[PDB]
Amino acid sequence: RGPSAFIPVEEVLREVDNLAVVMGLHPDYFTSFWRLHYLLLHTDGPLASSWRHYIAIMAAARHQCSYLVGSHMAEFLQTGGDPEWLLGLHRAPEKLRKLSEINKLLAHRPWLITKEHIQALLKTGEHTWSLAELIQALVLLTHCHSLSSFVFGCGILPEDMLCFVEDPTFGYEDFTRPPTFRAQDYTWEDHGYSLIQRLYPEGGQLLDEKFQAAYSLTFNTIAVDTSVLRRAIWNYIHCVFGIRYDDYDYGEVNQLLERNLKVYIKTVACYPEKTTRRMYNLFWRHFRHSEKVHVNLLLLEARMQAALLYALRAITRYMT
Amino acid sequence: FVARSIAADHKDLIHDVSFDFHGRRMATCSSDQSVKVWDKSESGDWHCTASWKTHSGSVWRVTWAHPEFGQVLASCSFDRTAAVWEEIVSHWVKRTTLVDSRTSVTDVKFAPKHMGLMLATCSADGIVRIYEAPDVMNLSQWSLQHEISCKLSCSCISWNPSSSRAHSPMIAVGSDDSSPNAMAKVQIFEYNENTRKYAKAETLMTVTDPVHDIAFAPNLGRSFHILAIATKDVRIFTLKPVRKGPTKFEIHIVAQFDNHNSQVWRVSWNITGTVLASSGDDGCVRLWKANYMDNWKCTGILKG
Amino acid sequence: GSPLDVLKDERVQYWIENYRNLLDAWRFWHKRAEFDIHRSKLDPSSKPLAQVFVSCNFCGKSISYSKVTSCPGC
Ligand SMILES: [Zn+2]
Repeated sequence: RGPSAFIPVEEVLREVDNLAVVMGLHPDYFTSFWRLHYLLLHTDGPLASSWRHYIAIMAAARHQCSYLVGSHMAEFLQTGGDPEWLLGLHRAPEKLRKLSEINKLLAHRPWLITKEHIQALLKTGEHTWSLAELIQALVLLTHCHSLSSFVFGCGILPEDMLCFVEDPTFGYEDFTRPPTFRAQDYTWEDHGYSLIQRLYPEGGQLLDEKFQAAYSLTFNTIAVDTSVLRRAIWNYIHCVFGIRYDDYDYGEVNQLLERNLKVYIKTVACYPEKTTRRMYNLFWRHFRHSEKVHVNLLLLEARMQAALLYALRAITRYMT
Repeated sequence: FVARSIAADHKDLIHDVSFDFHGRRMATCSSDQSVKVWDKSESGDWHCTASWKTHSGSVWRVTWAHPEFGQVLASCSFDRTAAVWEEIVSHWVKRTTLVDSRTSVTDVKFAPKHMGLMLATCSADGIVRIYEAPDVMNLSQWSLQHEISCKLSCSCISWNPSSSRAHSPMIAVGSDDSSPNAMAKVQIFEYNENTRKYAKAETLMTVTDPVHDIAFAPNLGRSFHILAIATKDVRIFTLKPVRKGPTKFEIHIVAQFDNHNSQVWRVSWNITGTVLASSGDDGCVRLWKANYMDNWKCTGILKG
Repeated sequence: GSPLDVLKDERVQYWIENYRNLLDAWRFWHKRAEFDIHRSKLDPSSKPLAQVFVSCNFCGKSISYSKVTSCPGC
């Protein structure tokens, strides 16, 4: 009846005004997320505001999230947008109808992004992109995707889409059904930070500050230590997308993760439109309600990092 | 005439000095990755009013913009970037950053006011790019429009300051590479209103030694164009359109002076386009003028 | 330093307005402004003069109280 259809209203009371109250249960992370959102969507920058809200609309409509799409179209109407643009993708100019190919790959199959897509986007012509103008759009798209995943995962109540998307039946296909991404040849901390800082400094600083808030988040009722099962869930979700760590022994994944949680993670990440209440209740039956939110936050961070690393590797291969 | 010294307080060499549109402010950039702005008081003394770190490498050039758009400055650096600064009510803030280059960016130049708010940059890889700001009320939204590609390494660019409606926009770009071969070092590109693209127009074959700076002349009344080049010597050219693709020009030569017996580094015209100033390796500034018989004499030798 | 209850009696205001009109008649215009400052400092009940204001051509809103040059609204 209140904020979330899954978390009971009494729990929320004891522990876009709905997402903000369901995510507020971990204060040290909310501040960082709001800072990044304010930078990405409100502060002046290389792209116009209306274009930014349209990008948000396009990104949120991949996973079919009504909440975000409604909020962002409401915001877009009041910043000076063209009402004609809301009839479909085919009415927008031929500079936003180029991001529509990288959209699918970043949302569904990150491992297929190559340098030819970047070259197609930056090729000389009558409607081109600059590097800053495009590095902002990439981060915006990833942010909207992860937000949609979390919103569906926690089951948030309120208070068309088929016209904003091309190839509506792409979806996700399992990885094993392509070379493996060794997580020591291209690491965020050593490689991606520097590039994203040179091309877009403030965003890089804010993302690095947001990555370190989802690491120092303790688990109250575990029963080894908190640092172990966190590593397990993080490595599992990275391995789903095609990244394998060299130092980690992958056997402990089963010995540390119940088989019920392993399905909730995959459902909420890969196909977030099919998550339901029974799934939410199957795993961790006798545990506190403020941990099934921490799991969602970890998942969101992991998806963001995987997509960003793939895109940055593509850009670096293009520029070398 | 009279020479007065200024205490710059720069920790390394100074690479550029620029005046403003109303003639009472000045900007200096150095290799200590800094930019300084100077003002002139009623007593006629220059004193600094701002200084701030601008890039992470050596800053080569700094240029002003028209006072219709505000107090705006642009810079280029060894770290392959270009920045736009504005003064708000008094410190200077950063508005944009252009990072498409793969090598060092060498020169930056603002377009004449009647085209809008445009910027042109040149690199050491041979690529010249032209940007634009479609909405003057936000100085943080630039968009790439055109991209030329020369065959050699660029060192300097210059716009045509003519304001006539019978002249199409043009830009001249020069090279500086020393090669054992003999290839043309100066090229001119022109805009085509029908095809909406910049196209090659002429090539200055005679120039073969490395170039260091070029500069068009302020038109104000004429039907042809004047160009100045700073190679090993001082050269002045003339381009006159022929009566009516790229327009056809008749290129001639009107002056050549080896009076520096050194290498010429800089050139600068005056506000009316009648006197040319040149600087060389000896350390002296020389002034050139033309009489009614079209002969170019010397007018003065200024020594530091 | 009278209380706000007595300054709202519609007999003190009549006296103040009559004095201001007398000052206007003699063409003592800077003295009247001097009095107005010292009366607005003490008595905050009365509002100052109402006049015109400039409005934006694209909104219709007021430009009274982020380029200094642009409209604060649009
Ligand atoms: Zn307005």
